Amino acid sequence: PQITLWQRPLVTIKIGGQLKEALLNTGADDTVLEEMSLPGRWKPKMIGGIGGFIKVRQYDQILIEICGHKAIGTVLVGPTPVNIIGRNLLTQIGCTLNF
Amino acid sequence: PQITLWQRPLVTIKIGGQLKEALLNTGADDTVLEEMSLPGRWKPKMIGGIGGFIKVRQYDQILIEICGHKAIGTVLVGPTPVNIIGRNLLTQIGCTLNF
Ligand SMILES: COc1ccc(S(=O)(=O)N(CC(C)C)C[C@@H](O)[C@H](Cc2ccccc2)NC(=O)O[C@H]2CCO[C@H]3OC[C@H](O)[C@H]32)cc1
Repeated sequence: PQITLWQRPLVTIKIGGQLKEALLNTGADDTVLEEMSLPGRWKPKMIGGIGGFIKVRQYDQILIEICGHKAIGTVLVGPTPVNIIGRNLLTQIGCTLNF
Repeated sequence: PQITLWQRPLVTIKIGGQLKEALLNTGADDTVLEEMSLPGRWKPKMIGGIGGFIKVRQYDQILIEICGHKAIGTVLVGPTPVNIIGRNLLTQIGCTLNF
């Protein structure tokens, strides 16, 4: 679709067998999801935003469905206040900015 | 123009007579610029991000030129790690996410 920005650009995702809502976030290099149950290996990581830093777990080659579009990539899991789909996955679904 | 997301979507802005670079940020409701000198009056405001919160100064009705598109709106100024243009100004320049 084309999505305008008068509202938060929220979309439905499916990951780890679960349905969630997430914000399409061009301001985010990586994808960060709130605490959820994901299977498999992970790695400790620390990531920074506006107010400081958080600790997350890094899952690689995770299948995620974003507004119907499948992508496979790194997903970070941790105490983010909002589920964030970052450019690492946005490029995979062909998402662009336009004005 | 159309902007893809393989790299940070950075653009040139002009605000308060000064030239700066800023990230087009669909994940940001508001616009937040690093500490810079802006003319008139402002109001205290607290904003939350991934790792906590910061104090910013709220400037209303500020003229900003974003990649050659003029907009007038609220700009927050404070200790953000990156200049970020939020949806409040993105809607003004007609910016969309799409295909
Ligand atoms: C009240 O108004 C506002 C409230 C919160 C924000 S917010 O904290 O900045 N923010 C609000 C969201 C949290 C809902 C927008 C989000 O896109 C932010 C802007 C930002 C901030 C600092 C540095 C780079 C980019 N992206 C974000 O925090 O990124 C993290 C997580 C994802 O991967 C990384 O890539 C950049 C950064 O280093 C990492 C902005 C405005």
